[PDB]
Amino acid sequence: SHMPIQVLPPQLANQIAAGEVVERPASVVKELVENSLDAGATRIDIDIERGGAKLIRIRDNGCGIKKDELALALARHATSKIASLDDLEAIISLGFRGEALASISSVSRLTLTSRTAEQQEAWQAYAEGRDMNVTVKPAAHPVGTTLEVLDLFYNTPARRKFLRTEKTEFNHIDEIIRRIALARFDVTINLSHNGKIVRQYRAVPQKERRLGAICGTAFLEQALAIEWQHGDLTLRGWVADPNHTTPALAEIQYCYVNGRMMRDRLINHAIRQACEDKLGQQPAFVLYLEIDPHQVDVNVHPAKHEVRFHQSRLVHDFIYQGVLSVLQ
Amino acid sequence: SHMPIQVLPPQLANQIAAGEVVERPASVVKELVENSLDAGATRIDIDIERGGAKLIRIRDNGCGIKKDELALALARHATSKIASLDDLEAIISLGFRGEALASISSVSRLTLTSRTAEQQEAWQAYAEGRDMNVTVKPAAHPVGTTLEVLDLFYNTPARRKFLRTEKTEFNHIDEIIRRIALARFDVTINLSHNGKIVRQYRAVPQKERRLGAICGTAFLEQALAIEWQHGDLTLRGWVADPNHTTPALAEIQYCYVNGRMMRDRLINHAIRQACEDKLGQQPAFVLYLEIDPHQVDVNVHPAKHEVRFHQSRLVHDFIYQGVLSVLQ
Ligand SMILES: Nc1ncnc2c1ncn2[C@@H]1O[C@H](COP(=O)(O)OP(=O)(O)NP(=O)(O)O)[C@@H](O)[C@H]1O
Ligand SMILES: Nc1ncnc2c1ncn2[C@@H]1O[C@H](COP(=O)(O)OP(=O)(O)NP(=O)(O)O)[C@@H](O)[C@H]1O
Ligand SMILES: [Mg+2]
Ligand SMILES: [Mg+2]
Ligand SMILES: [Rb+]
Ligand SMILES: [Rb+]
Repeated sequence: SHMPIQVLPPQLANQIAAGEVVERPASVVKELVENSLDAGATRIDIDIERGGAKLIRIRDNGCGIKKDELALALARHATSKIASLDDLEAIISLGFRGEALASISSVSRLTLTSRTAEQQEAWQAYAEGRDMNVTVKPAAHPVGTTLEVLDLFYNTPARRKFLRTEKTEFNHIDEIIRRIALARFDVTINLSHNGKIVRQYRAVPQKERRLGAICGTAFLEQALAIEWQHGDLTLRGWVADPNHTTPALAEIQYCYVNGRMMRDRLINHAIRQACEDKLGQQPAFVLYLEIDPHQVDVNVHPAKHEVRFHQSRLVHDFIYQGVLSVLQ
Repeated sequence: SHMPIQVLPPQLANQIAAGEVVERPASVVKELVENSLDAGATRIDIDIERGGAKLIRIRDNGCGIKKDELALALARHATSKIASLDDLEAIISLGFRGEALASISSVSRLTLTSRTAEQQEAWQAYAEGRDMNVTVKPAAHPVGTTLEVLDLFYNTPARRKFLRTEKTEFNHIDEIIRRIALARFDVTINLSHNGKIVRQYRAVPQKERRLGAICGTAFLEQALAIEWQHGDLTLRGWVADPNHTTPALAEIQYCYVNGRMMRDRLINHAIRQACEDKLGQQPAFVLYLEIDPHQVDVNVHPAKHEVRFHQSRLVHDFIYQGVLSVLQ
């Protein structure tokens, strides 16, 4: 009570938020690419420098942002994706908090360059200072958006110390893009590090090509396609033969909830109870769960790392049977 | 882009935040009690009804809130605990985001009644409506604060469905109070459910009494006191004989970082590598880690469930040796 209850300064409040949603450079790449995805992009170019500690650039060929909404694109709690509780409990987009760009801007030097098909001119914008004041100025750019995040954590020096080696940090970025590339086979994604191209995923409107290109040939050889459907619950993807799964292959344990990369304990357990009951070790897989958004809650973690299902036992059993069925 | 980028309505934005910090009634109890603790309370009375789905009342004998700051006590991003980045990287209080009361208010009917030693009159306040407008009116109350949360999730009906049985929900509350009672032996804490008193922890200025009263006699009998200190790192608490630890006793695996109930994987692993190397199963313990706030980061999860240590390997090894030493 010595200190008066007071509203935190805009930048500091955003930095507090940034600590919860932006752990490392990979986290920045994750949010910006998901933004690009929500914008209907079909091609995404990601340029990384020094593990992302120096620069993180993401360009997409999405619908872009309107000149008079760029500042809103950087303001707290501002979003174009949802506008009510009804929209929230029926999420149909990767973003919905309207916080990512604001959090990231407060902990780096972020620039937003964009143009819409209806605009003849392009514009760039950036927040700045204790009050996160926004500047919008002229620019040259194609229809679409380019995000530039430089000096990550430069104003929160203590967080930078948690940064691992550049190589390590890039590996986490590379892993994120992997997870995202598996989520959207229809999107072309190019990733470069230090001027050199590391990968270029080709869009698929046979996914076997990309699957192998992303997870390796080893997985593709052991991969068993899945097609499981009940009421409105659907399970797709691939599961490897437990008897022919190695520790290396076990590093591939990806699951998605309505196209959103998730890491659910309920899902993994269901999948294991199936490989255990059959084999009689750690399974390798790439599963996609499709469900009515009303039956799942994705507003549990600020980074969307978790989800909770309204009918927990029903969903678990659905995946169990689904996997178990394929193994036989 | 069909929908314009727009600032979310105050209540909805808070509800989005509430989904990340307030999972269940126990979560509400956690935040409010921590508030009471930060306020210097030495006695805290918690009245619960129907698992907390009906009512959650917390009264403390802390310093209270100033009349002209009650609305600020409910506004977003408003706090009296920190005011700069320097304060953030040196956290010395349980709260610091200035968000809890605002999140909780948007998902229930919350009332704040309080009075300071300098005030002759008491006042109560509550946020309300889409814009979370605040009302402050006269009231009768001792020096201290009373929080009343009724109808949890009444305006977010879908979240209420995730509510388990009243008995189950109260058990999670009971567990939280347990963890908190172990964190502050010097605080009297009374917990009641449906008019009936469930427990009453007595303040200690020999902690063995409370320890037994909280974790059971079984633990007290197997408990081995710890006193480990290095540079500024300190480890205190109790660890049970692995050879004499049962699954029931394994349910007691509590650890604290600067008095804050945490569940760190680094800490648990270090503790296990010690019981493994000695015994040659799951250990039972109550450990307290004291460290310079600059060496730890507690701004990782909106609920403060996690932390990251600047010198990870140093801390892990510190606890390993600490425990390992006691087992021998
Ligand atoms: N690459 C992009 N292309 C088009 N619009 C974008 C892009 N990045 C951001 N936006 C717009 O900026 C708004 C702000 O983005 P962001 O700050 O990430 O919040 P969000 O996507 O709404 N929700 P969240 O990520 O959950 O916090 C979005 O709602 C879009 O309307
Ligand atoms: N029981 C209480 N006694 C005295 N002051 C209180 C109490 N509960 C809340 N407050 C005051 O209200 C402010 C708001 O509380 P709260 O909304 O929980 O945010 P916080 O404690 O600052 N941070 P956080 O919990 O991390 O979001 C605090 O900073 C206190 O100054
Ligand atoms: Mg987003
Ligand atoms: Mg608090
Ligand atoms: Rb925004
Ligand atoms: Rb507040």
